[PDB]
Parts: sequence; C-alpha cells; structure tokens
Amino acid sequence: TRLYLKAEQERQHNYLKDGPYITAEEAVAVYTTTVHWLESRRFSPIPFPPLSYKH
Amino acid sequence: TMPKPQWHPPWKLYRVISGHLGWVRCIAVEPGNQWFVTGSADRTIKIWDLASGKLKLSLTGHISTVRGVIVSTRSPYLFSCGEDKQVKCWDLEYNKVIRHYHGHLSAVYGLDLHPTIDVLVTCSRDSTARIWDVRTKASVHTLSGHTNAVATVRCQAAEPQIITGSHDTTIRLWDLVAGKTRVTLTNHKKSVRAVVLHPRHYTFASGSPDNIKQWKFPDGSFIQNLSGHNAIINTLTVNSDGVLVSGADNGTMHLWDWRTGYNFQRVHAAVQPGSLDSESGIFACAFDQSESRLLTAEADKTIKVYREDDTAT
Amino acid sequence: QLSKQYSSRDLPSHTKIKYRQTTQDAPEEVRNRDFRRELEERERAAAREKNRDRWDDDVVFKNCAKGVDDQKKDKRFVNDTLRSEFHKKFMEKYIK
Amino acid sequence: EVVLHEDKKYYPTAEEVYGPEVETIVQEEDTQPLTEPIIKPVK
Amino acid sequence: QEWKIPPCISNWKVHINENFAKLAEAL
Repeated sequence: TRLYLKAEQERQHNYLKDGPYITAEEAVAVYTTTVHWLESRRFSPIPFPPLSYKH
Repeated sequence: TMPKPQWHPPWKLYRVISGHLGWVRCIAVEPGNQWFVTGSADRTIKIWDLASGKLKLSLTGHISTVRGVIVSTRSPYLFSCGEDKQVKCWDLEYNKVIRHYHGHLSAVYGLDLHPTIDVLVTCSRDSTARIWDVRTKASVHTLSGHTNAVATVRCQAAEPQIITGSHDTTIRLWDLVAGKTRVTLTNHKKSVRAVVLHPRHYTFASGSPDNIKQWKFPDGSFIQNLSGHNAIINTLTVNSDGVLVSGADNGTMHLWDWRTGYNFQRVHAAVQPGSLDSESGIFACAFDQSESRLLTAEADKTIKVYREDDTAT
Repeated sequence: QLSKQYSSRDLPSHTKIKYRQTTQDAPEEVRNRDFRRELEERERAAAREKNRDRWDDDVVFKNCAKGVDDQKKDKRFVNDTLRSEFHKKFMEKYIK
Repeated sequence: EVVLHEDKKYYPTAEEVYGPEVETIVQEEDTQPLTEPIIKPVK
Repeated sequence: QEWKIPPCISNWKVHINENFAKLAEAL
C-alpha cells in the first residue's frame, strides 16, 4: 500500500509538471469523433432529474 | 620528499559493474586471479569473473549484511562474517557452508586468516576480537582490550601477529599465543577504520578521518604522517609497487607513494546512473594478484575497476 | 571453573581440513605464476568473444510507433530504491 | 514536445556519467550455475 | 555555533505547466 501510494503521488506530480499527455490536436480528434457518432445516433441528451419525477 | 620521488602512472576507471541491490561492503580476490568476491547488504555473496566482469555465482545464506569476506589461500574456503553475528566457512568445493563459528555478541565487522597457521581472526562491535581455530571451530583466544567496536583487523606471520584498530581510536598489537597486548598506539584522534601491512617493508599503516599514519615494526614507532584527504576513510590498500590507496565515505579516493606521502592522484568518481549524490564513497577496494587492477566496492551498489594508464607520462 | 554443560551444535563435525591440491590451486603454483600475462590474455579473449557475439481510410491518428525502439531503461541500473526499474515492475505487477 | 510518465528520464545514461574510457557493465543473474565448482577438485 | 543541532522535536513521537492552458482553450 505504501509503495503504491508513493509511486501514485509521483505520477500525479509528474502529470501536473509535465502537463497533459494527450497533447491537443489528438484531444480535438477524440471530441470531434464522439460528436459525429452521437450525431448519427440521434442520441438526445440526458436532462437533469426534475423535482417531480414519478420514478 | 627525497627527490621529487618515484614516478607512478595515473590510474583510470576501466569498468563499471552493476548488480547488487544493496551496498557492496566487501571485496576479496582469489589466489589465482580467477574470480573476485563481494559481500553485500543484499545478503548475498557474489563471485565475479575478474577478466570479463561477469557474474559467476550468487551465494545465499547470511541473514543480514555481509560485512567481510576472505578467500583462503591454502584451502578452498570462503570465510565471511556479517552484521548477523555469524562467521561462516563455505566450502567452495560444494558451494555450501560447512562450518560456523559461534560466539560474538554483536555484529562482526572484520576477519582475517593467519597465512600459515590455520587460524581465523575476527573483530566485533562487542569490543572484542577472537582467534578461532578453523579446524575445531573453537575460541582459542578472546582479545579483550579496546573500549569500542573493533573495526579492522589484520593478521601477519612475524612479530605482532595481530594488528587491530577500533572506533575508540587506539590500535592494539596482539601477541597471538598470549592473547595479550604488546603495544598500544593512541595517536589517532578519531576512529581507526582501516589498517594495512606493507608487503615487503615490515611496516604498517593506519587510517583515520583526520590523517594516515605509518608505523615501524614491532612496537609501532611513529615513522610518517600522510596528510591530505580528509573524510571518514574506510580503505587502505597497498601494492608491491608502493602504491597506497585510500578510499573514503565521501566517494573520494587518493593514491599515495608509500615512501613519501606524495599524493599523486585524486580520483572523485561519478555515482551511478540512478542513485543519489549522497550515496557515494567506497566501502572497500582491492588489488588483483598482478597488481594491475584496482577494484572498488561502492555505496552506489557497484563495482568499479580501475586500470593503470599505459600512456601516462 | 568449566561447566559440564554441552550443546548439540558444538559436537565434532568436519574434523579434517581440506588442503588445496595442485590442480585446485595450491600456493606453490601461485607463487610461480605470472598473473599479469594471464590476466591480459584472458581479457583479450573475452573481448574477442564479445566482438564475435556482436483502407481504414478513416482514423484519428497517423502512426505513433515510428522511432520507438524500447530504450535502455532496463540497461540503466539505478541506485535509488523507488526509481529502480525493478521497483517499477514490482509496483506495476502487484497493485491492481 | 512532451514525455509521458511511461518514460520520462531521470538520471543520465549509465555510460555517460562515467565517461567513455571506462567500461560499465551491469551483471545481473550470473553464469557458471551453482552446481559448478569454484576451485575444482583433483581426480 | 555551526554544530548547533536543531532539536529533532518529533511530529510523530507546487507548480503547474502552461500546456494545460493550450489544451483547455483548444477544447
């Protein structure tokens, strides 16, 4: 447990120092692709649960 | 000086061997330049091919840090001693322990073999040193004397057979058959960690954090004082060529002209790839049988081999 | 004042001393030997030995795995217990 | 430029620190597996 | 004076990269 949490704290600190590894253009590619998928799938967003909800 | 005395060639680092997981505390070399052995905090004893530097054989059996290692000349044995308390005799014919010498009350820091008699001499934190009959595993003598831990012990054939030093800063010379002290030297101000006997001259040297003293035999008349390099110094070792090497806890190593105290070279060596700067310094070091290679045991968990530079002048 | 007490450990064992023999490497041989020559030639031999030895029309990404040749991380030995590659592997293996 | 925590070097190459002249070799494992004798008996 | 030792009274007995900006603004 102690070792694992150490290397953990290491990886967090290295993720803050070294910045996001996903770069940028890649991330845009992901977001865009997902957008196209949900588009062709007619998926309507899930709204917030209303105060009156019978279920 | 006598006249800008004895020109010796510088040494260079030749090879670095990794492969201990703990600090290497001890190096010994086999009588035929075939294999050299190392004791470690890893709790192993490893035997390494002198030539290629490949690891031949890992032994396991000590419970704690192995501190001291000797390869007998006249019999196919290792002796090793540890922080455990245990001094073991390995029969290298089978790679197993055949005897164990029992009786020190604390960690055993050091050990050595009489060159002709067949008796083993050990130093311990418990402030004693023992003379052990190798054959019967018997405390021939117990050398009471120093007030702190005995650190380094050397054994010789002639007069004062046993030369020993301790952290209480005083050297006693022990008359083997009596098991009593002939000479007490008190000229170091801080702990004596290392001593060494000169192959031909009939003299001996001792090292302390403060400085390094040579001695006449017997009875230790003062002779010289080599001053220079100030660290807690763990190793003194000498070639037949009159080359005296001083290791140290801060990593530093210095080469000396035995005769004059001319310190021709200073070697400060890089710590290993990982590591930390603080884990530097050589616990111990030795010379192959040909006097052509200097081996060092380091806290960065390596073995370094130094080779005398052939272009030199 | 020596006690008549005994112990198992203490009893005789290996009462004979194995002296080194001539082919094992008796001191006689050692004294005569020129080690330096032997050490050099062995070294040379070792060196020689070493020498002898040596569609998808649609995707997010062009090849990531271009020049990624492993790297010498497992050749580096590190004297630091938490940043040794051994430790990384251990940590990787046993935690989820 | 960017380095994933997958790699991210700490410490220089082993070789670099010591310099070229010395040979640095990492022995792990060993050879001459133990049933072998260091010091082989006479026959 | 140099060898004054701080008493070891016992308790028992951060920076950020700018790439995050480029990423976040990109998204």
